[PDB]
Amino acid sequence: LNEEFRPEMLQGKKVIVTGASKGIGREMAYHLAKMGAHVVVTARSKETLQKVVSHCLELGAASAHYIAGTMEDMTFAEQFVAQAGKLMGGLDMLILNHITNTSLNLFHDDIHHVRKSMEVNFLSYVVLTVAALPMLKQSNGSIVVVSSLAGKVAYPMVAAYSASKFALDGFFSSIRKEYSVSRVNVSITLCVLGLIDTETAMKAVQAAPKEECALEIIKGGALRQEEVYYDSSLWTTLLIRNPSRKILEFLYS
Amino acid sequence: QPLNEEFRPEMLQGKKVIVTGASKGIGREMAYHLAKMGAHVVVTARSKETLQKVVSHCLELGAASAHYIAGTMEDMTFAEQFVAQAGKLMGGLDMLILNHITNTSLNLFHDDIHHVRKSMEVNFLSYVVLTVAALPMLKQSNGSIVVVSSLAGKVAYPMVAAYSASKFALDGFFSSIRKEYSVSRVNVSITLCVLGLIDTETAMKAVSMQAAPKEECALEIIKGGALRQEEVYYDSSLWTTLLIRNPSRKILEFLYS
Amino acid sequence: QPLNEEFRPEMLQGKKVIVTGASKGIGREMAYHLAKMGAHVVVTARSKETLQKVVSHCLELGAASAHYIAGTMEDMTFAEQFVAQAGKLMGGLDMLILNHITNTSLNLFHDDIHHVRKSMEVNFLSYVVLTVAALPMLKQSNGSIVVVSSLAGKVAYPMVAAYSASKFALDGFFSSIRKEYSVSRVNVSITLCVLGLIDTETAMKAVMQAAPKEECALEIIKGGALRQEEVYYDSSLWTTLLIRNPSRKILEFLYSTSYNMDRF
Amino acid sequence: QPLNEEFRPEMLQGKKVIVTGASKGIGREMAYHLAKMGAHVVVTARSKETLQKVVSHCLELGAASAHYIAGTMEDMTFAEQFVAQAGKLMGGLDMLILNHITNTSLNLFHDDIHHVRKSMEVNFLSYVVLTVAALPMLKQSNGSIVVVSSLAGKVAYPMVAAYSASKFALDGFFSSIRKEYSVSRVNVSITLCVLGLIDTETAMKAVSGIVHMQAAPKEECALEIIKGGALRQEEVYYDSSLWTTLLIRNPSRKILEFLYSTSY
Ligand SMILES: NC(=O)c1ccc[n+]([C@@H]2O[C@H](COP(=O)([O-])OP(=O)(O)OC[C@H]3O[C@@H](n4cnc5c(N)ncnc54)[C@H](OP(=O)(O)O)[C@@H]3O)[C@@H](O)[C@H]2O)c1
Ligand SMILES: NC(=O)c1ccc[n+]([C@@H]2O[C@H](COP(=O)([O-])OP(=O)(O)OC[C@H]3O[C@@H](n4cnc5c(N)ncnc54)[C@H](OP(=O)(O)O)[C@@H]3O)[C@@H](O)[C@H]2O)c1
Ligand SMILES: NC(=O)c1ccc[n+]([C@@H]2O[C@H](COP(=O)([O-])OP(=O)(O)OC[C@H]3O[C@@H](n4cnc5c(N)ncnc54)[C@H](OP(=O)(O)O)[C@@H]3O)[C@@H](O)[C@H]2O)c1
Ligand SMILES: NC(=O)c1ccc[n+]([C@@H]2O[C@H](COP(=O)([O-])OP(=O)(O)OC[C@H]3O[C@@H](n4cnc5c(N)ncnc54)[C@H](OP(=O)(O)O)[C@@H]3O)[C@@H](O)[C@H]2O)c1
Ligand SMILES: CC(C)n1c(-c2ccc(OC(F)(F)F)cc2)nnc1C1(c2ccc(F)cc2)CC1
Ligand SMILES: CC(C)n1c(-c2ccc(OC(F)(F)F)cc2)nnc1C1(c2ccc(F)cc2)CC1
Ligand SMILES: CC(C)n1c(-c2ccc(OC(F)(F)F)cc2)nnc1C1(c2ccc(F)cc2)CC1
Ligand SMILES: CC(C)n1c(-c2ccc(OC(F)(F)F)cc2)nnc1C1(c2ccc(F)cc2)CC1
Repeated sequence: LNEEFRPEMLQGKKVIVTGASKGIGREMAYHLAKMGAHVVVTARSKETLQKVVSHCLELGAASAHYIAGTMEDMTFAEQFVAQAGKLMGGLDMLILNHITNTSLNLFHDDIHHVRKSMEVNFLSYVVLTVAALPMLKQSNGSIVVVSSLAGKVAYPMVAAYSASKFALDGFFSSIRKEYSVSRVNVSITLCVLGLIDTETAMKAVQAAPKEECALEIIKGGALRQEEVYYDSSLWTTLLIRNPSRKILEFLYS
Repeated sequence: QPLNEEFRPEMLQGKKVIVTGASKGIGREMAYHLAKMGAHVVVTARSKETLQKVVSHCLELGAASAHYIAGTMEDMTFAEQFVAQAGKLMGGLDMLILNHITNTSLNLFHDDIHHVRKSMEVNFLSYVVLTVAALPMLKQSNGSIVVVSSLAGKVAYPMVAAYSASKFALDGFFSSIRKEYSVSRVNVSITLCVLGLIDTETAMKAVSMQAAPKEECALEIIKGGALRQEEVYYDSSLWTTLLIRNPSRKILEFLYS
Repeated sequence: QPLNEEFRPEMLQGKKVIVTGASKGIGREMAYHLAKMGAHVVVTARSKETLQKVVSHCLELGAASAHYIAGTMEDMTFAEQFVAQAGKLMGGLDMLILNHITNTSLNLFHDDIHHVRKSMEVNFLSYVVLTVAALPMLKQSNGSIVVVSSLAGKVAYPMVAAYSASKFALDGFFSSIRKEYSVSRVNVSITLCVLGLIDTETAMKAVMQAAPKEECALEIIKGGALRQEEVYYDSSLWTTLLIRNPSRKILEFLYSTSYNMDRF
Repeated sequence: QPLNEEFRPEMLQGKKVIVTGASKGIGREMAYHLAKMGAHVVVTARSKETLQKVVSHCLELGAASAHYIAGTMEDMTFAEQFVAQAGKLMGGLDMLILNHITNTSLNLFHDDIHHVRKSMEVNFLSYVVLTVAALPMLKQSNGSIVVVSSLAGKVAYPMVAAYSASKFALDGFFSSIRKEYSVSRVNVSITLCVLGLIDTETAMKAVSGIVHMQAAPKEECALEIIKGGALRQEEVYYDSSLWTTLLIRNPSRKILEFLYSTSY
């Protein structure tokens, strides 16, 4: 779009946010709440989710519902979309944000962490996406994929994490192109985040604030942007872009 | 850093070397080369018939030793054991050349989670099991790991999303450890190879542009692996190859580090 | 700070404008496009004969006005006096287009230092002199300066050392002041035009896949019209994509903070 | 193509090296280093008094030989005689270090066309004259030309427009002669040095209170330059900030030159 962002773009939209119990996903739920969308939030914490929702109503959500689950269950994820699109009567925006817990750790031989990472952080995203597609095609809707610097560049202590984040990129970019000719009109937004000041991130480890981070993710999705960047450093963000890649893609088109 | 000297076919003398996806296409030609350098190879794949026909031609091209195992890298259990049996069969390891990948066709993605899944299993996880399983031998031998990849593992392209994802995943993975090794003084070479269109039998079947030949490619893979190079590009197009590098990134990494 | 909406031929109507080396090639074309949009126009070059034709034909196409002043930009006194006189004739200036260059052939460089100096004098120095003479009137109309350059003014190419040197100089000097005008809040914009091969009798008589001079010109004009920092034009979308330098914009705007200009 | 293999100080022992603007800053430091390595040296600049101190220290320090010849590079005759004289004093030449610049100061540009002419004369054209005069010797020793430039000679920057024009000017000129040497098969390396703020007296004098970036150490600066020369590299990047030094090279350019290279 040629636009500038304004809060009202979300008013009355039917939004899904995953990994919505804490951290950025919640912040996003709240932002959407403030902007009066319909929101369905998911994560494992039944009792925390209910509270996020109540808060969403007080903020002025078109409506807010929760479905508790774990994205390790591919079945749960197919059915979550089904159910969620029932509570809202459709879907404008799918925000894929959840991750499985990991640690800063040297990879010796922790294979089961790699596999899990790949299922939670990447496969569930494909599944949610697949289930969310006919309705997003309905609303000429949007898919938002939360990633990180570590999905663009190498870092140590997070091989499993990066593998999966790098994977989102490969798969959704390629999918983006696909839609960019089947003239399927769903946007796909890949968010690349630097350190954000989330409880989990801070207790695991300069940090950018989560509140503004969430909104920047929502802005990028509403503006149908291809990629969103966000980091405590401006130095950081300018650089994350990759010109050499754009040319190559267009060259090979 | 890529051990500073121009290539030499001798580097591959008595070097104990596995090649996966070594039954046909590029995988085969990588083996052949290694043989004509007097290295001990162990090739794997499925078709044991065609794999027999591969070990043979190896020896009579001067391979120190050439054995084979036949299995499916869908089988993580299998792969883990293939690396032991192989290390027992050669009494060591200097080069691990992961190169196999499941079968895919050119297609719009739309519904096939099965495929996305199979691909992440055989293209990516398998490679991570072999590696883990090869780590002790490689640690003693101060050797090399080579991961084959593609243009589609660096840039976006339609019709092959399952694929690109698996390949994008390797980079993210192996570059991540590469650096872990660096801050562990761990002495293992990690080499990722970016290959544009290569003329292989199976690859050419379902593309019906510019085809770079299998020969120089496998050669190229090895050079890089021995040469201890971080990555190795190779497309039929010089024009592309130097921007298909990614200076943008080399910075930030080295920057944050 | 480029524009906030796209280009209409009417933006030049009754705009006062100078075109240099407008006695042929891209220059002559810029002039025609301009008359054809009803701008006032002063064109210059050494040859009075040919300039006469440019001027007449220019009236034929709807030029608010059209006149010339013949001279060599080898002469800074001319350069200086030429702008005043053209400024007087029109009652102002909205856009300056620096486009002339000295004659040049393809040769390996050996010892001809005279050619290097003249290249710098005519291609680069004069442009500066003209800018100096024109800025007061340009400040007045918030107009634009357009500097016509070449790929060989961003990348290295044999057979054109002197030529290339001067074009490099142009980018160097004018990019610097552009940023300079930025923070002294001068509202004159500067557009630098990076051109591949264009099919001008001279270019062609000299030298590969020429883009048409006719279009080049309009774009040049459009570029300056739309107050863009750079215009690229070449008969190869491919090249025009390889032309930009992201790194450079990056560190320009990184180091964009290492200074305060208040002693001024 | 830089010499595949790594630098050793002895690469310079016995080598006949001219260094210009070698009475202060980087230039002095270059003389010194070369002195340590046992090189023959001929420095030059305007103030002979200070040039004498340098010549002393180089001799004490171990030069195989060391002179100065004083003079202003405003005078092309001199620049040209110099080389002849320096060649005379060493029986040939292996490396030419082009380094001097005219005194200049952080200022907005206004109407100082002279400053702009002097800069092109001193920081650019003299380099060319000196080079022309050396080529014939350098040819004989398969020697090297070393040109000292700035980041202001790769990216725009305000307050240094005349300076910047002339440094840009060097890039376009020496980068095009560089190619020319490849094709004509001339074997003299040409090394362009792209520096950030170096901690020289003058420099520090000049940017203090107006600019606040990190100055790199002039001693190390000096040696990077010689190795770059000795290794026959095309560019030497040197800044305190290893960020900077990394995104400074332009690969689009290397590409574009390559395209239009082997495909004329
Ligand atoms: N924080 C940063 O510095 C940073 C940097 C770059 C990228 N990111 C991206 O930001 C996103 C979340 O960031 P964050 O830092 O805010 O993380 P976070 O606060 O810890 O929250 C992750 C969310 O996922 C839910 N979750 C965890 N395991 C799950 C599972 N198995 N199934 C379903 N839901 C699960 C968690 O809730 P439950 O435990 O209740 O299930 C939580 O709501 C991630 O995609 C991450 O990659 C963050
Ligand atoms: N060809 C190209 O243009 C191209 C381009 C970019 C990247 N690459 C990379 O080049 C590498 C080799 O590609 P290629 O074109 O040479 O492929 P190929 O000729 O079709 O060979 C695939 C190999 O993998 C083996 N394989 C197939 N399924 C397997 C399984 N389930 N478990 C274990 N091994 C299996 C095959 O042997 P069996 O079927 O008998 O088991 C065969 O040896 C691939 O990693 C690809 O990523 C190729
Ligand atoms: N055409 C290309 O392939 C190409 C490529 C890249 C950049 N460009 C740029 O585009 C611009 C125009 O090029 P062009 O091809 O149109 O050139 P052109 O047709 O030969 O025009 C040169 C103009 O400058 C004038 N001129 C020559 N010497 C002069 C002097 N000493 N003092 C004042 N004016 C003088 C000429 O008229 P008189 O001789 O009668 O005075 C003529 O009008 C130049 O800046 C060039 O660098 C062109
Ligand atoms: N230092 C930095 O922050 C920095 C940054 C980027 C690039 N550079 C480049 O590094 C090189 C050396 O810089 P620097 O900082 O060392 O400067 P500097 O200390 O001021 O060196 C100037 C030298 O040039 C000589 N010189 C001045 N005018 C001359 C003239 N008209 N004719 C002949 N020689 C003349 C000076 O001696 P006399 O006056 O007695 O002749 C002195 O030897 C320059 O090319 C500069 O562009 C420096
Ligand atoms: C390490 C952390 C800051 N990070 C990042 C991240 C990775 C690399 C970064 O810098 C660079 F890319 F340059 F390495 C910056 C942020 N992405 N997700 C994360 C999080 C994380 C990842 C893994 C982990 F074990 C603990 C936390 C989610 C916080
Ligand atoms: C599609 C093909 C050319 N390709 C590629 C590839 C190379 C360059 C490409 O261009 C671009 F750079 F844009 F990605 C795209 C894909 N990488 N592996 C492949 C192969 C392939 C992958 C998937 C498939 F279904 C059929 C073939 C392995 C031959
Ligand atoms: C040499 C010619 C092609 N050229 C160019 C030019 C443009 C792009 C070029 O390619 C590359 F990008 F590689 F520099 C090379 C030269 N710019 N002005 C010119 C002209 C020219 C300059 C010098 C000369 F001797 C003869 C003609 C002005 C016509
Ligand atoms: C301005 C200064 C830092 N500088 C530079 C320079 C280096 C990096 C710069 O940063 C960037 F280019 F990125 F803006 C800018 C200018 N190059 N030569 C210089 C010097 C200089 C040039 C001109 C002047 F007026 C005063 C000092 C020789 C010291």
